[PDB]
Amino acid sequence: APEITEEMEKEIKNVFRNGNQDEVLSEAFRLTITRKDIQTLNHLNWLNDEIINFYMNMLMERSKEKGLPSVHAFNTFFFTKLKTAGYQAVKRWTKKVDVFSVDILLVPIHLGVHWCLAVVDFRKKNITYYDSMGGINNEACRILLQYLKQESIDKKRKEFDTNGWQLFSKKSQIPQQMNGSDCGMFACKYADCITKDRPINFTQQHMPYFRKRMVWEILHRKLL
Amino acid sequence: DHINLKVAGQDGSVVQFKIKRHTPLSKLMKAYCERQGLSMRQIRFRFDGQPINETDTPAQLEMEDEDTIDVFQQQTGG
Repeated sequence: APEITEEMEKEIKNVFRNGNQDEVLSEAFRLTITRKDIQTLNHLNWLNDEIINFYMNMLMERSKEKGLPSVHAFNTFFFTKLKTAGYQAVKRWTKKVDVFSVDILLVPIHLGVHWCLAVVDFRKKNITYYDSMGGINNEACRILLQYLKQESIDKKRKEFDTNGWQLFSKKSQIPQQMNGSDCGMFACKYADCITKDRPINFTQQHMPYFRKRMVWEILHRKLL
Repeated sequence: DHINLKVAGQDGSVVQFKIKRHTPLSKLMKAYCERQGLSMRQIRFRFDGQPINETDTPAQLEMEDEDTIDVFQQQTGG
């Protein structure tokens, strides 16, 4: 929640200033973050898919620690593909992942010009939708519940059990966007506290600090 | 040895390729963007949901014959 930002500000300003784009910085999970990618965290720029998916994989890496729920995060192209093309178009994206062996499923959702987060929590038996703009999208979780039913079959040949599987969206119970560009920041910071099993404590006033902190976190591949 | 595959774009257009294996797919990626005219920083080359980076080879990936590589574009959002 707190943490300072030390001589990192010089390191953050070093990559914020202009250099040749496409120059790779930070490589993990067979993923690269070019200079163009990290530029989306500067000022009030719109975050892109490379920054979000890289951050989700870092939360995935932290999930292996004791005292934290195990997490599997879909890439930002999953929900868009599943909703528009059906389950059989994404049925083979999870041939090395048993989604029913983890505690939390992270589903980053791209909405053309907007980011949002849907979370599957097998512990609470919940499929929650998080929108920093206050939008309600219960159809998105009904899509994910139908995905789980078609995923328990085809992968385990078991009819998925659906008791207490609450499909709901958040209202004014999570901090709101207050501008028009910090959306990907809210989506990633939502998942950070959710994967830590900690309450969502931040507000919009923390986003400028979050953007520069994420720059250092991505470069060093270390979550703070 | 060698295997053929298709690189289907979001518009349903096919670009056929053959490749050796244990060789980086960086060259196949470069050839695809040289045709669409767009930068490669604009296009993501994903196979069966898995991001293909320049060091990935069809050996470490599951890719067999007549496989398909889905092509997606950059997602921005605010």
